[PDB]
Amino acid sequence: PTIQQLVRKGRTDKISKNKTPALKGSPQRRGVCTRVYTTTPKKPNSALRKVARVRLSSGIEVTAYIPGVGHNLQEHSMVLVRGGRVKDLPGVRYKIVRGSLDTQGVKGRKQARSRYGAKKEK
Amino acid sequence: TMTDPIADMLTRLRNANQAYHDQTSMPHSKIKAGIAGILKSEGYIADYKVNEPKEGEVGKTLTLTLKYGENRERSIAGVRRISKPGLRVYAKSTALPKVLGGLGIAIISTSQGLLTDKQAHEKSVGGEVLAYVW
RNA sequence: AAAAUGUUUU
RNA sequence: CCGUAACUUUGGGAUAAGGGGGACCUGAGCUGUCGUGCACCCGUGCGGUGUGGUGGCGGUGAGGGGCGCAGAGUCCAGGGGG
RNA sequence: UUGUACACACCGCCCGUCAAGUCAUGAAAGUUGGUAACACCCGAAGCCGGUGGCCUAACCGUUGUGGGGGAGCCGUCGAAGGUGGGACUGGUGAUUAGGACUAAGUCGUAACAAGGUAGCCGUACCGGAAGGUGCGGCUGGAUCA
RNA sequence: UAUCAGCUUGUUGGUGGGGUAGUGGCUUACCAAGGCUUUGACGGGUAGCCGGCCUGAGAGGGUGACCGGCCACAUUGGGACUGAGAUACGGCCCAGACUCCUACGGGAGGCAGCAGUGGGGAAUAUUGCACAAUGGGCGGAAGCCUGAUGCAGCAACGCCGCGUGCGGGAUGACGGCCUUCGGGUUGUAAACCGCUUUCGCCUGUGACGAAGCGUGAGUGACGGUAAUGGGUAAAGAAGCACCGGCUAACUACGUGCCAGCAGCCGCGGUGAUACGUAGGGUGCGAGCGUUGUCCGGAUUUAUUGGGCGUAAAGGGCUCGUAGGUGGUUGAUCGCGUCGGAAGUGUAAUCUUGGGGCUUAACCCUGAGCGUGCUUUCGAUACGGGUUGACUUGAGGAAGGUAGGGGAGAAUGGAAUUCCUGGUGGAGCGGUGGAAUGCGCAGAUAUCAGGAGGAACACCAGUGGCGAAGGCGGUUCUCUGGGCCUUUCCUGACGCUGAGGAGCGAAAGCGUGGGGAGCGAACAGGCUUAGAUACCCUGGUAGUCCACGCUGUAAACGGUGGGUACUAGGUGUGGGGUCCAUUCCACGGGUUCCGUGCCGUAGCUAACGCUUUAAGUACCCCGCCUGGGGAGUACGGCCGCAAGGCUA
Ligand SMILES: [Mg+2]
Ligand SMILES: [Mg+2]
Ligand SMILES: [Mg+2]
Ligand SMILES: [Mg+2]
Ligand SMILES: [Mg+2]
Ligand SMILES: [Mg+2]
Ligand SMILES: [Mg+2]
Ligand SMILES: [Mg+2]
Ligand SMILES: [Mg+2]
Ligand SMILES: [Mg+2]
Ligand SMILES: [Mg+2]
Ligand SMILES: [Mg+2]
Ligand SMILES: [Mg+2]
Ligand SMILES: [Mg+2]
Ligand SMILES: [Mg+2]
Ligand SMILES: [Mg+2]
Ligand SMILES: [Mg+2]
Ligand SMILES: [Mg+2]
Ligand SMILES: [Mg+2]
Ligand SMILES: [Mg+2]
Ligand SMILES: [Mg+2]
Ligand SMILES: [Mg+2]
Ligand SMILES: [Mg+2]
Ligand SMILES: [Mg+2]
Ligand SMILES: [Mg+2]
Ligand SMILES: [Mg+2]
Ligand SMILES: [Mg+2]
Ligand SMILES: [Mg+2]
Ligand SMILES: [Mg+2]
Ligand SMILES: [Mg+2]
Ligand SMILES: [Mg+2]
Ligand SMILES: [Mg+2]
Ligand SMILES: [Mg+2]
Ligand SMILES: [Mg+2]
Ligand SMILES: [Mg+2]
Ligand SMILES: [Mg+2]
Ligand SMILES: [Mg+2]
Ligand SMILES: [Mg+2]
Ligand SMILES: [Mg+2]
Ligand SMILES: [Mg+2]
Ligand SMILES: [Mg+2]
Ligand SMILES: [Mg+2]
Ligand SMILES: [Mg+2]
Ligand SMILES: [Mg+2]
Ligand SMILES: [Mg+2]
Ligand SMILES: [Mg+2]
Ligand SMILES: [Mg+2]
Ligand SMILES: [Mg+2]
Ligand SMILES: [Mg+2]
Ligand SMILES: [Mg+2]
Ligand SMILES: [Mg+2]
Ligand SMILES: [Mg+2]
Ligand SMILES: [Mg+2]
Ligand SMILES: [Mg+2]
Ligand SMILES: [Mg+2]
Ligand SMILES: [Mg+2]
Ligand SMILES: [Mg+2]
Ligand SMILES: [Mg+2]
Ligand SMILES: [Mg+2]
Ligand SMILES: [Mg+2]
Ligand SMILES: [Mg+2]
Ligand SMILES: [Mg+2]
Repeated sequence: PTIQQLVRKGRTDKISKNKTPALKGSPQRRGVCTRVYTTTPKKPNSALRKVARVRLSSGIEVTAYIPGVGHNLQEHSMVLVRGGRVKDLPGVRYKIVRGSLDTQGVKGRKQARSRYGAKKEK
Repeated sequence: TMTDPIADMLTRLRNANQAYHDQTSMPHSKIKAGIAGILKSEGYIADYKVNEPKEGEVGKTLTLTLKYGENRERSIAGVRRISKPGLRVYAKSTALPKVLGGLGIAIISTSQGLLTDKQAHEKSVGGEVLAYVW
């Protein structure tokens, strides 16, 4: 565009889409497990991915993935929910922080323990 | 209609130099004559001449004769217009532009007449950055 | 001269 | 006197709805009209005309004030909206 | 050699209804809130403007008081509240609409080759659905030169 | 933010008065009708602003913690009082909401001061010490007050520094792990030998901050603190992430599209370097990862620094308003622009030179920076203002001139259909093949006469005209634009153009007319698994006319307008002018304006474009920012409706 066109109407940037609206500017949010279940992934994958409908303290209810082999949380279990997308799962944009509040660390972890909330074993 | 006769001079020179023409001609103006003079003094054209009208009998004609070196080699690597009519560019005595790392010359119209950057910097005078001929 | 279709391997 | 919706065929809907003031005493100026009278055009002897008159009558009144439970004080005289 | 949206290579690719599920969203008799004001009614404190018959040590007195002040009272303004009609906006809503994704469901084969009626654009009507047809246009078609 | 277009009536101005520290519609009376706004008023949304902070090559983008400056507020709303000074935090008055006391009559209160509690939250500390230092209030002073401040506690929250050992040690030991059963690897690692003592722990010494303060005596909260001597033992002191690619670092075992992993590409379906564990390794290290957020990479809003023929992107076309922009030249102004000077840009930060903490972080100090602004003095090349010329851009005059440019009216012929009559008789028609259909009530065919509507063969394309959409019988009437020309005239009057307005194929809509042919819908016949189609026979709106409406097209050259420049070659349309023979014209040239094809330089991702640019440049406008959702919803405008526009 001409300089006069830029003067009359300047450049405008893009919108910069948000990824995790339910957190509302917080690194993680507390919630209650309104439902605990399993979901079949999208193709080409195939499994029984463990997820939970959680009512976060922001008043929004979202689906959160439960990582790691092992699971204890059930109905009305208080959880901490952080960001994180599961690619082969449409509509899952949050994960549950293992080792925090009611959810507990994965039992037999010995590598990458901190990411699954497993205390070091003597 | 014609908007920037200086840009017309620059593009005429660029096109003629690219097409390997020995001479180019244009309607004459004082600032065009000054730019041609400093181009000749800096060695980018062989010579220049202002001709009294005898074909159109209307106005003076400025004619630039260019120089090509051994094996038909361009003496002008390019010319660019800086202070456009749409947006004019003025440079201070400290912020004078450098062309081709200093190899080329920026033509600056200062309050003391047309002066190449090197000159201006020596006189510590700025002005309107007309061209970047290199 | 008209004359349709071709699931999910691993 | 202020103000008034959905909708609309742009006319409406509408007095939509919903408000304020009103009478009495006093009253500054403003006006309708006539007026003896001033000068004047006078075609006068015209059954006239334009300036112009302190005043009379009437209309209207800002403001100020009085009294009562109540000032459209009686009779008369839409309820409204979806 | 030409065309192609095919390259799993025409036993290709691919379109839309219908049926099922999931998610987000629109409409909707209504219903439930919120915000910002408006026009009136009433109007505390208070300042200001009046008034003050009541109360008043300094001042002045013709030494019976007066001056000045104060309580009180009235008026304007005035927060809040009341009443009414609008404006904007959030949630929700029987019912309903299309969108996205998922069976490897059903119905045809519309497009891609001249896709077997060349395709597409605007518009119009028609039809379970793709689509069909008319009118004008385009080549992002071609036959025959 | 325009999916907010009108806002304001003490409102804008005037005069007199009042008021105030003070100007002022600040207030009041009177007079006038202003004031603001598409260069965005009014309304909605969000927000304390800045020095700075983060990021970035820079330009920018994000941000407003500590610290420092200004502002605003102190339970919510309002009000004044006192005072030099008041949003009066720890004041007063009233009202509202709250909490508390009450003998029920009435009273009391406001941590967004410091610490602290409840609550909310992913999340943020002690109900500490001292006025010794600096600052403040009052007092003549000693002094008193100071949750300012100086300090300490708490938290890896950040930054910085240090330690967890150092040298030697092959016999390359065991043990794990791997293996080709040879061995390899962990690994100089260990064992073993000799050393050192920072930090921690134990113990001793022990400050500065005070050139203060106090008449003196005396006087340090921090504080037995920092620093430092001695002692102990190599000890009390290493984890976290990762190892398919980007990306530094690989194998075995287990599992078998399961369990699971993932930032993207993807991995897992029996040989998984991608899951889980182990050995080994790599990056970091009192941290390491994950999540959130910001900038970068992203030239992915491109001023620096992008684009629009086919990738997303040229408005359907023109006219034209604001605006942007401006051929040659004289004079002048000195606003832009440029150069000095003065003032200012506090400090801190930041860059940098010195200095101090054992170094560093940090701290002090000098300078720079503070990218500007104001004042003032100069310069006049350019931009602009004022003013005067010039004619080449532009327009006009006169003459020449091409054409389906447009509107109106009359009118010509062929053909179709229908009608009437003659003739004649069995089919006609139609298709891939048929049938529906028509026809002995005489069709088809054939001839004559007539009626009517619509479109104009040949000319006619490789062409002309128009802003585009578009425009073809002939004639007349009315009318627009273009092209050329040497003289002539005006003298930059130019270009573009948001919003706005007009024009805008066909279909469609309204009223009336017309209706031959054609022909959506429709009916029937065929084809077919079906055939709401293709094909056939019928056939209504429509196609036509008048006047409106709609305003969209693959409205395409998918290429906005203007201008200048940059090889040619070769067709063709229009106007001149020149030449020879003519004294026509055939011909050649040449010039100006169109319209094609080929093609160089150049450009492009390629295809291709290439003087009619998609090349080289300047001016202005429109537009693009991944694909869908979607040119859809909501709102608004336009329309009779269909719908269109904005989005
Ligand atoms: Mg009414
Ligand atoms: Mg009424
Ligand atoms: Mg009265
Ligand atoms: Mg009454
Ligand atoms: Mg009556
Ligand atoms: Mg493919
Ligand atoms: Mg809704
Ligand atoms: Mg009142
Ligand atoms: Mg008073
Ligand atoms: Mg008195
Ligand atoms: Mg009162
Ligand atoms: Mg109120
Ligand atoms: Mg519902
Ligand atoms: Mg098909
Ligand atoms: Mg087809
Ligand atoms: Mg049909
Ligand atoms: Mg005054
Ligand atoms: Mg705020
Ligand atoms: Mg800011
Ligand atoms: Mg501060
Ligand atoms: Mg005072
Ligand atoms: Mg106070
Ligand atoms: Mg204070
Ligand atoms: Mg307090
Ligand atoms: Mg506190
Ligand atoms: Mg909590
Ligand atoms: Mg002191
Ligand atoms: Mg003292
Ligand atoms: Mg005290
Ligand atoms: Mg590698
Ligand atoms: Mg395996
Ligand atoms: Mg950028
Ligand atoms: Mg980014
Ligand atoms: Mg781009
Ligand atoms: Mg362009
Ligand atoms: Mg495109
Ligand atoms: Mg166009
Ligand atoms: Mg348009
Ligand atoms: Mg203009
Ligand atoms: Mg100029
Ligand atoms: Mg000059
Ligand atoms: Mg400094
Ligand atoms: Mg040092
Ligand atoms: Mg500074
Ligand atoms: Mg000028
Ligand atoms: Mg003429
Ligand atoms: Mg007509
Ligand atoms: Mg023909
Ligand atoms: Mg042609
Ligand atoms: Mg002249
Ligand atoms: Mg328009
Ligand atoms: Mg039509
Ligand atoms: Mg019609
Ligand atoms: Mg009709
Ligand atoms: Mg038919
Ligand atoms: Mg067209
Ligand atoms: Mg287009
Ligand atoms: Mg344009
Ligand atoms: Mg152009
Ligand atoms: Mg040409
Ligand atoms: Mg291009
Ligand atoms: Mg629409």
